[PDB]
Amino acid sequence: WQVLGECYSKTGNKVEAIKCYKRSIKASQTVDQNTSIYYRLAQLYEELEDLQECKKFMMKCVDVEELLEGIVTDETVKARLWLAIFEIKAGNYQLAYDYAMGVSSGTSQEIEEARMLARECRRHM
Amino acid sequence: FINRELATPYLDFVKRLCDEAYGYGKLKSELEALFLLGEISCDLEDWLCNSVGEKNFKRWKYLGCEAYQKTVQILTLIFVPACERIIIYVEKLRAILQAFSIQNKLSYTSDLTAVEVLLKSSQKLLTMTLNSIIGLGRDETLFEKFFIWFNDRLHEALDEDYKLKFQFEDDLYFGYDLLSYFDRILSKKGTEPSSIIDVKL
Amino acid sequence: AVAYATEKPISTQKWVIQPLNLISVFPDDTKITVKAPEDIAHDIVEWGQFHAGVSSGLRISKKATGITGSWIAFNKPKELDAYHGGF
Amino acid sequence: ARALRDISLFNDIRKDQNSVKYIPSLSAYNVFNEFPYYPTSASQLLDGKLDEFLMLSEQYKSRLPKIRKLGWNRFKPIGINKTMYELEMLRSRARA
Amino acid sequence: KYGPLGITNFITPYDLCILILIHAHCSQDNGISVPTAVFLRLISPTRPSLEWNPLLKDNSNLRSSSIVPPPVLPILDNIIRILLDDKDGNKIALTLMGYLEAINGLDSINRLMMDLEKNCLVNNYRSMKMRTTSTRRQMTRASFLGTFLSTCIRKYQIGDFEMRETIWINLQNFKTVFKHTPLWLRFKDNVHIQKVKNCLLANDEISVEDQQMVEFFQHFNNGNDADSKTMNEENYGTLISIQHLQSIVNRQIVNWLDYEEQSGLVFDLLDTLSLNDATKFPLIFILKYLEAIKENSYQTALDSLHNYFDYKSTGNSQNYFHISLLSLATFHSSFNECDAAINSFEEATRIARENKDMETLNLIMIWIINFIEVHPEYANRFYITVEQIIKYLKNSSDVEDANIFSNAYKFETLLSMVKESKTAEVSSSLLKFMAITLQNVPSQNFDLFQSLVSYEVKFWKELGYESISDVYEKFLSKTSSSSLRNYDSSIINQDIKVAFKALEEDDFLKVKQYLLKSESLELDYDQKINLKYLRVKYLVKIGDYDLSMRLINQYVKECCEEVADSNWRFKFEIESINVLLLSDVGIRSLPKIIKLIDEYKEIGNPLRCVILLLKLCEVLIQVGKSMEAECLISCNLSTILEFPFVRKKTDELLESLS
Amino acid sequence: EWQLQINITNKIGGINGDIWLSRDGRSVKWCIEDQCLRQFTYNQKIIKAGYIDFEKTPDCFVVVLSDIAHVYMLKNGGSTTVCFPFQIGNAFWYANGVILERETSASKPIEFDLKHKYITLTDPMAPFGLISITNFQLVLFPSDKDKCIAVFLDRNSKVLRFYYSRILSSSKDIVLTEISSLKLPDDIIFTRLSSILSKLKFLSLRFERREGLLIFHEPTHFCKIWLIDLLPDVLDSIPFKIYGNSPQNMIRLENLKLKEPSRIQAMYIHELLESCLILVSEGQNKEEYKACLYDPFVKITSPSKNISEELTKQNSLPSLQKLFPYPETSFTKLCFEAVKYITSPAFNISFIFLWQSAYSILLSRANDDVVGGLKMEHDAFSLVLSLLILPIPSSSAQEYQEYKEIYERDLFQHLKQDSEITSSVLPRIVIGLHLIREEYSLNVLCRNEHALLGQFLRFATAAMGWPDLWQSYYVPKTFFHPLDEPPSITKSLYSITENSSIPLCPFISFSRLVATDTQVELRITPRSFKILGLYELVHSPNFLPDYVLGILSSFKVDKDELQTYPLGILVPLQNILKILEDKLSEVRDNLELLDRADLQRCSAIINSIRSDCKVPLAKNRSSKKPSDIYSILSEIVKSAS
Repeated sequence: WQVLGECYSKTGNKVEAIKCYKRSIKASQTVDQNTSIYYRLAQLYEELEDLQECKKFMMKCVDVEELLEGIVTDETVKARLWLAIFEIKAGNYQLAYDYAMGVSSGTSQEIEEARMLARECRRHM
Repeated sequence: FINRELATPYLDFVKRLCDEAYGYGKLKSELEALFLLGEISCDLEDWLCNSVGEKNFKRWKYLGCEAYQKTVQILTLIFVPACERIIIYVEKLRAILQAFSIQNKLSYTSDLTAVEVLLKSSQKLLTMTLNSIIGLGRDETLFEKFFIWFNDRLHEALDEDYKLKFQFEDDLYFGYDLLSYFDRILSKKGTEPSSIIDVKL
Repeated sequence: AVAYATEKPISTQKWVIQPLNLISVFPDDTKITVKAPEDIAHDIVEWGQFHAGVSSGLRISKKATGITGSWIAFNKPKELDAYHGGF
Repeated sequence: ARALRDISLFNDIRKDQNSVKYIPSLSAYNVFNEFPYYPTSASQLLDGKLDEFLMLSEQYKSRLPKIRKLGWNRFKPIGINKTMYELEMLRSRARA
Repeated sequence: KYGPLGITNFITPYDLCILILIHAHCSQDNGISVPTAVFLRLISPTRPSLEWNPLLKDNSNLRSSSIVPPPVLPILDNIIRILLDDKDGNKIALTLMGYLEAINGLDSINRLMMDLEKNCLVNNYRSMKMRTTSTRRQMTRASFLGTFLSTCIRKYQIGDFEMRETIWINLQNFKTVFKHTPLWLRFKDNVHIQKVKNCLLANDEISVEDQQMVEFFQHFNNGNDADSKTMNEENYGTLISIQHLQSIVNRQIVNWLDYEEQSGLVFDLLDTLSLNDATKFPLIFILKYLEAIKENSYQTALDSLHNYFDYKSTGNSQNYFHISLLSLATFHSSFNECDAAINSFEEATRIARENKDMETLNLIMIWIINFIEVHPEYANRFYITVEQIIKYLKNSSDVEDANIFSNAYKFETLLSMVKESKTAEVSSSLLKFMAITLQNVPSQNFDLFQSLVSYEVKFWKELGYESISDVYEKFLSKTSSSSLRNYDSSIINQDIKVAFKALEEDDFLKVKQYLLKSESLELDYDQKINLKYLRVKYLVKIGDYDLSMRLINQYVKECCEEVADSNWRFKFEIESINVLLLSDVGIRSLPKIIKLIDEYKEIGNPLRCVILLLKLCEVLIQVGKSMEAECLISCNLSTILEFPFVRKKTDELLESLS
Repeated sequence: EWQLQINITNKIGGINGDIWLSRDGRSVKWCIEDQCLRQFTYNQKIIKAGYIDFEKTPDCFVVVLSDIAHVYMLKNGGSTTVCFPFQIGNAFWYANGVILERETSASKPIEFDLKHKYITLTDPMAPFGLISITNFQLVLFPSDKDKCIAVFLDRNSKVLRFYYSRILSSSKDIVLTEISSLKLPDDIIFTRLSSILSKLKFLSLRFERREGLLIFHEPTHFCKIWLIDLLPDVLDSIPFKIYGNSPQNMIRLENLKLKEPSRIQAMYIHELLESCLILVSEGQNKEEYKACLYDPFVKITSPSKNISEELTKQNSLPSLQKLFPYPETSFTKLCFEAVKYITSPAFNISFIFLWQSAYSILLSRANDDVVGGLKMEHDAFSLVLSLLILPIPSSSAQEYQEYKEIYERDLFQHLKQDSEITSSVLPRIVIGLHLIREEYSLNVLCRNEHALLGQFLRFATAAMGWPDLWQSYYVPKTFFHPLDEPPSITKSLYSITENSSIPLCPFISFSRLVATDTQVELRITPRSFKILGLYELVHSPNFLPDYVLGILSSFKVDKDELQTYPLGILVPLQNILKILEDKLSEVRDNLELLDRADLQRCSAIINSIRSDCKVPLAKNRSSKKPSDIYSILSEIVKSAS
């Protein structure tokens, strides 16, 4: 099912690819394996320009990191950075500050992006 | 023009080179034996070397190619534009006479069957010229396939070391086109000057 | 600067870059041809080739579509030189 | 495929106006040696398709003298410390 | 004559049949010379390679200038029927019959093979004239039969004993099949076999002792059925090489596309392949693909299409992925998918760039507008406008094009005709397309020649000269249609012309029932407008005009935005004039007609000018001012009789004026 | 041989297409009439063929195998395929999905499951859903979205269960609650599941808010109809659904009022006529079959006595469907709709019956005189109302002989015996038809049939003895008439106008005598309403030419509708727009009613930017010597290089 979603995504059929990934999620036996699908599924919603809808899937992909005793994987690093950026636009600086600190153990560009975001929200905190 | 300049000079060259030197009926049977088995008799090898030779072979190709490729040009660039223009004029010719048969309302009338006969006859021509142009199209295909093989036999008879460049394996029905050319060029109907096109008609 | 957004690409169509001519013609019409590197500094000629290539590349309009990563590779001269670098 | 030049008309005007890498197929790979078969000439490649009869003809032609060529080089009998390759070499020099 | 079918790289039993005849012809002891027509029908299919792309190219060179007989199946029943036809053919046929009875063993087969190589076949003609002491005819390698016999000889030394053993099992299986046929009963005994059989059976070196056990060795292997037969592996009934099978399938699909053939035998035999012959011979898959389209099967057609492009791509050393997409793109356009074909075609351009080969791009561009020609409504969706291609193809090159320019100018003529350009340019553009098409062979390029007639009959019909159109109409082919446009399009097109005739003959019941089919059919755009235009004319006849008027203006409005078709804009426009003036209110049309009069005066199309004159005259006579209408019609009476289809309206108006 | 299918698709009214099955369940052909469209072959047994929608507004044809379904998109897209948890016995279409029944038994042991055998799917991609039932093979389900009744029969009990199923979307997708039950006759004996369902036949009917279920059994000649009235208060009541209590008045079971109800061959639903009318086929001999029409809700039946022998087969259904006539033109359709809106359904359905009989007799009488067209239906319409208004002549009269075949018909006799309907309904029909004529007077393109109505209406006035004012209204120069003066748009229009000599006068439209909202009045006489509202707004003392563009936009006035007016109304408004062609340069929306392209193009450009849409570039129409052939050919070869 996941491969079908990639084929639909690469052929410009985003409307169909959403239902394809959703079917794949149910078939997965363990919640851990849904980390990769959640982040990609959220990007397609951003391509469909409904930012409110993609928030719910963004919550789940970040929350699997907590359920896995801090897995700290790559595809959740981009999740926290994107989630923190939107939260700045929402005006909730306190709710965005903890996201930057939790992702302070990623790649070289990942840490600096959250570090500068941390300083910005800290000043307005 | 084509009958005097394109058709007749090509056929006379064929007749003098084949009938006056070797003969028609014997040549057709021998060439098929050459095509199928490669049996070249002592007399036929003389025909290839002395009668045809290299000098007439290039002339044979040059005469033949202009006999077909120039013939199709005069049918398409001349006859078709002219026959369309005849049709447009007779149609305008018919319209003018019909109008004055009503506009004057003169008691005496001129019959239009003379125009109608010319209309169908000219229409018959345009259908008939297009059949020839398609027909000469097939002739060019049969023409070229004949000499590309005839080049191979001629030089082999004169070189005894010729390396055969063309291969029969290129085409699957190559034999049928090669044989069909013989019947068109060597037959009682072919002997007539109207072999290339039906000039009399 | 003379040609900013004049020519449009066809994507399928292959681009061409005119090589530097650098041959002078006098009113006496006794043509004299410059050759490198005896006549001029060697670096100058392909530096001019690089400048011409930049002009040729800039000639494409800004709003032109279909210029993806494959298109430049399709137009690669199979032998790297100053013209393609400018392009 | 007249190329616009085999037409006598346009050929006349032009004169006046003047004034492949190979990749193996599945059948090419054989079972005994992992080196795939490489065609010797483009004639064996029929319009990009490898002729199974033609490739199997060269294979038979190659293996045929190989049986005859067995005794050459390495093979050495007892009581003669020199192989038969240079038996014919010195034989060639004997008459010449 | 049916049996399991299998590809064989060895001497098929059919191959020996030619080898039998050529032995009789060369031996010259019996004085029987096989007719040249018999040979050219037997060896010629075996000659190697023809090739045939699935689509994107139709009968470019496969067509023969001279009509050829169908290739012969490898059954003794079919072979004999060729020779048997002649009054003296029984003597030729019995010679083949006698030899097949003489060769009773594997050693006998080797005797024929040994005989030809040592004596008959000759390396070159230079040794021919020195061999005047030969009592048998000799043959050169390069000859028609010489190159065949060399391959047949090569196919005999290429095999081990297991190869020679399969030859003799199958031949006796092949021979005994003919034994249980009515034809054998008619030739059960003719005494010419006994004479010719004893001619070669002589010098057997033994007749008393070994011949007693020679029969035993043969009989025990054969199925005497006295006891249980010796158990052996299943053996194929017929053996065919790849090349011979190619000739049979190529002839079958060409005959299917547009001396009697055996459709039942060929189709039945081809269905018994061992699934590995299909891999060595991918074209069996497309033979199902053509049949699947005939019955309009969607799922079945796609599976066979995909199968053909998986085996062919691997066999072809050249990259063929960029060709696979277009054929699937063509198939989607064949089923009126349209939009799905666009996405498939887009990936074809990208794959072509990766190959970095120029020759394939011209094929891609040619397929572009051909899809546009069928569906002009999609011209905006493409990444290249139609005018861009024509500018490229006109100055593409001066050599190695041949047919590109013939295609290029034909598309300019359509664009110019639709653009309602001055008839000066249209005639010149059509002259270019006509001149190049007829210069090369029009017979081989049957597709473009039909397109020329379709355009010219359309071009002269718009001018109003049916006399010219009639002559070219006799050359337009029916039911041939073209690729990438359905398969029942020909049936629909013939049905539309019937409906128009029914409308003229006031068969309102027939046209009404057809319009019901219109709303639920999948139709091409050109077919769409005609039925779209047919519905308007039918509604005018009935009398209801409120619906028609609301309907016609919608058509023309979308006939100027969706497709910039000017010719269909005019024909719809005059219908709006007719419905108005018929309702005793034609004055509203005066601004519209005059705008078209001076506009078409500059164009110069005489039909367009005259038809507007009649509508103008019809308007003037319903106002109460028939006096000047008579004066105007009298001056122009000379130039309006030249058009036949307006004569009926012209003549009817004359009696009204009286 | 190929077999046709009766009901395949839910298209809230019907769809033009046919489905053919082979002698075995292995081939499906979507032929239209005689052209074989998409054909699918399968190794397994085919259960059913679809073409249904899947709640996402698709148009997809679905075929269900034993355990695999194929969904081929026809309108747009490719093909999809789905699986199922277990084997499927049969498949039934319902609004936006399919209901699948499990395979009961196979081998001969007979064992089956009962806990859950029904699967609901909306679109192929989404996961399946489970049905819900609250206080048993599904013989029929309400495929049409409009109808909402499902019928359930359990084998051993031999009783029926009638539910009110409602569709739930975004797992429980469908819910059923029992209302009533029916006991099958003892003589009915059923024994291969589809064969058992084959003998019993069920059909779904609904008119307005009443719906009836038609239960038929040919071997035992059992035929009954269950009727229910969908009262919006009753259905929405919470106790009604969960508890299942139903008032006894709404439930009723009755037979058919036919002459020989025990001798019915088969019946079908009239696809052409959307109402409750049902085709009925009856036979008196092995070589002749008589067809008649009957309405379930209203007891009116149509005795037609149409003979059709070879048409009784299922494969000949469309011909039987096309046997009975309905007005297929565009003129009498509005007349019938006006009659429906102004007359009772009982009088309405009998009127179609009489008109169809009158259409048939005239077709037999008229021996293809010249053409046959709109005059055909108008003559039938004119005479039917004439016979209904003219007193029946004596049996010896010549007019009696020519129209005798309509005289003895039972419906006509009842339709003349009823004194109340002939007293008051007939003036309403005449007034309505006068208004349709008056509406036609505003469309200049259909003046022809406008005139024909005048002839009949003049005859109607002569029949009823109406005041001479009405009769003289048609000439250039015993029921009671409600209106003493004829209503006209034109007289009222001149009334509401500056410098109007005539005093103020209202149009007194029929929106009040129809006792229904203005929405139903709008779809009948749109031109009259548009013009009345138009000249009510422009003639205001505070009117400026700028608001006219907004007024026409709000009144759905386009270019085509503007050009169809019998002078008068057209002239000033066109001049008003001519004024707007000069001073309007600011792009003020709704530009399409003008003829200036640049303002429209700028508005389209601006509307795109606000939305973030067609920047149609103008092709330069450039325009001379024709030269000769050689110059052209030399030109192309020169440009070739």
